[PDB]
Amino acid sequence: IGALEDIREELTMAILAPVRNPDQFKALGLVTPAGVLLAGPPGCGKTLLAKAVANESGLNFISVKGPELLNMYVGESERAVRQVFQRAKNSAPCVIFFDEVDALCPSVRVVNQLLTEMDGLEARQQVFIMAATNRPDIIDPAILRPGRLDKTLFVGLPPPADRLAILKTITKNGTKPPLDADVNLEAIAGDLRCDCYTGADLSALVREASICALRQEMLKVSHKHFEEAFKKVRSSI
Repeated sequence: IGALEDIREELTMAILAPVRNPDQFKALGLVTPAGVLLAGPPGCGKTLLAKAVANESGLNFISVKGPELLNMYVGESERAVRQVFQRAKNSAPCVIFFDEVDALCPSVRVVNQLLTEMDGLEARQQVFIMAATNRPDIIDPAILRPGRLDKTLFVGLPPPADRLAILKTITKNGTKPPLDADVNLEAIAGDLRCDCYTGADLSALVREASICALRQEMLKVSHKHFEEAFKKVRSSI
């Protein structure tokens, strides 16, 4: 275990522990932060581990792409910010992922609306931010100040436990793609060639195996597919 176990603990202490033990939580002087910052090179599985942790805890997940939110310059951007926080509150417990939070926080007012909405959040509301960047030294240190995205989590090469978690999310626990009984994800995650794997190679491993399964038909994903997929992992990471 590596980054998975860290992301797991930060969610429980902001969406499970404060609701389940309010008198104990508020007695230790604990205050839920708006979110966490995921930092590391792209393709390491920041998004997949965020979705993995939400799933296993029975939480909702709402994504936001940093460059996509520049739809209406200053305009509908702030209204979208406001809607994503609103959407998350109606579908609580929910996690609001700000993918590529950098360069969105390098408009000088959307940072204030992001800080507004983050400061506007309470533990009762059961909403947890997860932001992602490849360069934390470039983001606004305002969004990183205590109460906001105060705990930074570094995501590097996933250890064997993070790989099975990533695989249980990509395959949606062997339902999308549907896996047959001969496929043991725990054996795939612990494989020799997976020890150097990024989140992207795991993501490509499932695609390639699924592509094999769709290519043969021209439905389930077999160990044979995963075997042929390892010979085809030409992931950009």
